[PDB]
Amino acid sequence: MTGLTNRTVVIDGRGHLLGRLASVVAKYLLQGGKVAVVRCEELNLSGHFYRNKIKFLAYLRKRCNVNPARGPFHFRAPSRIFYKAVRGMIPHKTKRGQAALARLRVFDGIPSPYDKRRRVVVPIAMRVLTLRSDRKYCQVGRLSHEVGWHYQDVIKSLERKRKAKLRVTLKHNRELKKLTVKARENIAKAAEPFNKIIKSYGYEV
Amino acid sequence: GLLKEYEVVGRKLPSEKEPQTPLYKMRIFAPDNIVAKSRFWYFLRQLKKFKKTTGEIVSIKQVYETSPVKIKNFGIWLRYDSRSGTHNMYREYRDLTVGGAVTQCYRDMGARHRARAHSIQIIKVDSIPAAKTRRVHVKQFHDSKIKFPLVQRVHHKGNRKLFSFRKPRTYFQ
Amino acid sequence: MADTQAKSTTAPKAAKAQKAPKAVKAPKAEKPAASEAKVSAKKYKRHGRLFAKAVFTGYKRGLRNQHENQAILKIEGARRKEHGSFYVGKRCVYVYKAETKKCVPQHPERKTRVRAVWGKVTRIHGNTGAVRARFNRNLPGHAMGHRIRIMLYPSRI
Amino acid sequence: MPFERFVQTGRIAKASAGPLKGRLVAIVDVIDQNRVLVDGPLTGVPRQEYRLNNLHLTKYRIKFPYTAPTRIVRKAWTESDLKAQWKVSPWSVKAQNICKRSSLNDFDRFKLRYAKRQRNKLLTIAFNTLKKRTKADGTPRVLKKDRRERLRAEKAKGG
Amino acid sequence: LLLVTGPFALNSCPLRRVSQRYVIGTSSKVDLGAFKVPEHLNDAYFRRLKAKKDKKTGEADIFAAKKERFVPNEQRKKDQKEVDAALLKVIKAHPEGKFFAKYLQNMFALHSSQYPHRMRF
RNA sequence: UUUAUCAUAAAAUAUAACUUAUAGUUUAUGCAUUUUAACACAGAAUAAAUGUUAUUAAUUUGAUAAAGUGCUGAUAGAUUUAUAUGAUUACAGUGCGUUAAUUUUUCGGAAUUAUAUAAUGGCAUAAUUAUCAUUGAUUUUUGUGUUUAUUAUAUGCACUUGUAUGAUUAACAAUGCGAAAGAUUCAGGAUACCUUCGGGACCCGUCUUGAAACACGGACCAAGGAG
RNA sequence: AGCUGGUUCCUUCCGAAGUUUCCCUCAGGAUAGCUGGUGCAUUUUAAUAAAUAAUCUUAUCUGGUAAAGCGAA
RNA sequence: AACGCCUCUAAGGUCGUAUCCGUGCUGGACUGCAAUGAUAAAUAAGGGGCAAUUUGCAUUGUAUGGCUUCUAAACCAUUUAAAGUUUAUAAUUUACUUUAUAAACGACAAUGGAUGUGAUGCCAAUGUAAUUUGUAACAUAGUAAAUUGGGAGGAUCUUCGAUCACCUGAUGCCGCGCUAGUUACAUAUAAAAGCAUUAUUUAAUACAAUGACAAAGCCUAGAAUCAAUUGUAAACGACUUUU
Repeated sequence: MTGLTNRTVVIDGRGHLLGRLASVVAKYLLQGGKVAVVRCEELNLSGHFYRNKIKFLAYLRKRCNVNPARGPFHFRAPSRIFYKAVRGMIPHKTKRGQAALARLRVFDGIPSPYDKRRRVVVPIAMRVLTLRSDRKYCQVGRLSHEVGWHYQDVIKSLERKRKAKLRVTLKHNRELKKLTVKARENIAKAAEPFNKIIKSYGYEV
Repeated sequence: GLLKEYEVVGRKLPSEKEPQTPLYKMRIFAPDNIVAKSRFWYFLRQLKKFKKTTGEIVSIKQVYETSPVKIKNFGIWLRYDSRSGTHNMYREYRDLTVGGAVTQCYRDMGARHRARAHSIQIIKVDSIPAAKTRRVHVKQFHDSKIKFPLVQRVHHKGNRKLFSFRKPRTYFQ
Repeated sequence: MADTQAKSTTAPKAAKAQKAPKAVKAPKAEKPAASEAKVSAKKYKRHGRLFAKAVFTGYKRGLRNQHENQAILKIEGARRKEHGSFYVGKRCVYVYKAETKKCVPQHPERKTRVRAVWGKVTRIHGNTGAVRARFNRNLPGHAMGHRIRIMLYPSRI
Repeated sequence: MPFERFVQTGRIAKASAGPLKGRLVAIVDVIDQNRVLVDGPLTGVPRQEYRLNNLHLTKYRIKFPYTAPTRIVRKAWTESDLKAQWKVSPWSVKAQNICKRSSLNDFDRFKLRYAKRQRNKLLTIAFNTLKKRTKADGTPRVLKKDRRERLRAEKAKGG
Repeated sequence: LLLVTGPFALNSCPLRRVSQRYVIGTSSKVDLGAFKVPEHLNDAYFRRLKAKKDKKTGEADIFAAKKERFVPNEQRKKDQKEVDAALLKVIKAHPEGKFFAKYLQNMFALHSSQYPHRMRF
């Protein structure tokens, strides 16, 4: 909320490339922009489904033999995979970096109060713009389930439930928006306090 | 890499007893007046001995593209050096510029063959009039009635907002 | 075209208001005959006016030489080197919070639970409109992603 | 082919990058994939080739004699009344608007915001009986239905 | 340095002097021909009558608080009111909003998402 | 190259009679209409569309070089013991008392023109000397004539918060405050040490090519203790 | 004891060598070379060059490597 | 398809390992997190609790010169680079879904801050402010303050799931506010000495949280651990049982 600019930027993880998004977000956290990233299952990473699957499998091979519980956390969730990507790009070994990680929140499948919130696009992160035509790409949530993410099934139901609440709110919003524009338009010409400011603005709104 | 075309002439030293060593010239593609001379000796050496500083430069002069708005097809004939493997090319480039053709050449040669700017030798320049363009890619441009689709676009990043709330929006209709 | 640039460059100075010279159009647009001499830019972000919303998010450093006597300051509205050049000269302040008073009468009397560190802006750091700043104290770097504040005093015309 | 934009002869292009910037131009000849010969004599950009990465292509297509030197382009452009269509063009009026969104010396800015609150009252004040939702009501009255007829007709009333 | 008046009666700014550097000089011009001009207001005029260190005279072992900023003086009021009146006549010609007449009152907005750099003030 | 214009080839891009089709539709498997990045340099013709020769345009266009021509912003610095035993001198402005004429403001004033001397460039002429080649140019030197412009000298004395005087920071101003002892307030500080942030810091002594070494002595401290 | 270990305050300025030769020498010396210090004599290389030192160039010598040769020894 | 063709491959697409990864199996994030219970101390006392509170007063953040701010409504649902955002007429649907006709922002410039998209702000304030403006008219557009009951609904690490809504009906009457436009009447702030006003650089106020001295306004009356005890447990703590 209260920020240098907005302390909460809800970012749509849909059609963002994973490292492109992670790097721009890392900058924003260091700048104090405190961002929340939602729908990390809709997050994409370039390189075929299969190519990603094998890349991600290579780390679980990495295992601290003596006590593997000291050893590398192979974070299943797409939200936590996003989180690992950002965390590596930040100096997380410093106390400054701890502050910056705390500024970051990462959710798969947009919950709580974030759904009546607008998911902002970061256009550098956009896969469709940056990625070349006819290049096969992976979706992170597909990759996640292969490496053992339990909750692929779970989020898909929770997302559908959310989409449905998000549908009814949209429908009423569009109905309301019609009736707001007519209520300006009909009073506008009928004296002049709307003719004065709109046409002295006269730009293109 | 700045592709400027230069006329360089060089005689081979000057004795009063010994008349008027013969005057050779070349067109040289160089960003540089010095690179114009530098290449000039190297190519001059290939026919006619003439080491600088038993070598006389003469005059270094830049030549004047005749038609830079002019819409012409050039064939350039080219020699390159590969690692085990020096070979010859003919390629044809559609450019404003004989300068622009060569600059697009060093880039293209660089790319495909791994084409060293030092490993490339120019050869010859002619402007192709008229259906002597072997050039399958080139001859597509010559075609009556040349209308062509704009394929795709290019998304300035983002915006004048780093924050683009108006979503690009790959659509465009 | 070097001549044409010279003729084109007379025109915006003419418009400013004055010294009274050249007109040779330039658009500000209806114009009777001009979409000619170009649509701005632009390159933004905001505040602006007590305070450019500014970020102390760094010190001017070598790769690993901290060099804090000058700081990098990102002015929000300045994308470009041109825009940040507007801010070259301006006085800066970082106002920040303290548990404990300190300072009694000279000007106002500040209850110094609110502390201010005063600085000036200098030259243009950024390819992307970050600016250098010197401060009289220098900012502790606990200020990082903290909002620092740049008043538009000293503005030249 | 629905029709995406053609790099065609005369499909026009408003070239962003240049000393041209924001001038409307017409494609003379198709050079190479990277470039097009472009001439906009009524927007007063002189004849040049320019890269298709510097210019992005318009909707507007006018039957053009493709290979035309400046004089015949200038003759074909005012025959098209191309400039006039380009002023109607509401997205170019929107492009002329960002040349006005520039400054509007701050005096003019609080015109908007003082007086926006004139309209901002009147919205909430017009609001609340269609069908949709429900919609209602049979108050509970003597001020509330006389406030609903205080849209409508507007005699006699309250309360 | 500059002589500045709001006009006083509108935007609460006195016959007040301020640095050339404090100021962004906006394109908006009020016809300055009607004025009595600060030929009459000189360095000395607003120079303070007086920060004595105390009760006029001469060494009376004094007391905490004279009037370093504040009475105010009648001569200074009269000077404002005449100048401001002529300001108001010229200033009323221009339409309401941020800063000439009822235009004057409002307190400036480069509103969030607005730009001190491309404001060609 | 390009504008503007002329001739020729020539319309090889487009325009242009007309010939044909799909198809919405229409008429009755086919037609007629029209639309079609679906037809045909298809006829004469047109825009010279491109090429070539000619002429050009505020002569373009590119490049490079040059004028303190005029000018703005920002940054850091500003030893100033200038008599410890060393300089303060130089110039400029302004006033003074030569005149006239024209012009501008139109008040106060200001400029340019009207002298002698010296130098310099530009014109013409002549000689030398070197040089590219002699059609004609360029060079170094010298003299002479003509006219013109430019610059310096003939511009002294008084006064001057004027410019510099070779590290020229101060006009001007505000504020704190030395307020007897007492003692407020302001500024400034990696003292010890605490805190908060960044960055850097591997264990010394030593032999050794190289020591943080998985090389060796040294737990820690005091005092004796060796060119 | 030619070996190992250690050798006790600081700052300023300059600043090495692991090479030569001989040695029962080869874990070391002497010796020459490199190093500093102390100065001395003269500065046209000095106090308010027509004398050089040593690097280019030039002019004048040398050489059996690279390359070449084997229908040259 | 490339290569008229043809072909497991270029694009797209199917099955497929004792593999891999889950299910499962094992430690259980020491305090990562959820749910729920009792929530004391007992009265000559008071203690805690709702305290989110409410008062003197205090602390701290916000905005910091009203405010020179701010925003948990909010541009889809996607294969995706001809991929595509829509409107309307004719049909169609639960679905900006599906079909035909006509257009349209033809990844242009536009657009990317704001349509502040339930049309925010910085407005209210007719003097907009480190005072608040107060008080008169006209005509147009036109505003609303309160309470209770009933029926159904919502909650993914979230600032009170014995909580907050919506709708529908009923009750009456404080008339508490009125706003914008134009226009009347009056005035404190504002004259912050200062001609250099930024410099040591403010706070009346506004909003949000926290506090608690004595006092004030509501509610409620636990257990844990040790001793002693079990053996299902064990080197000792601990575990499991106990009165």
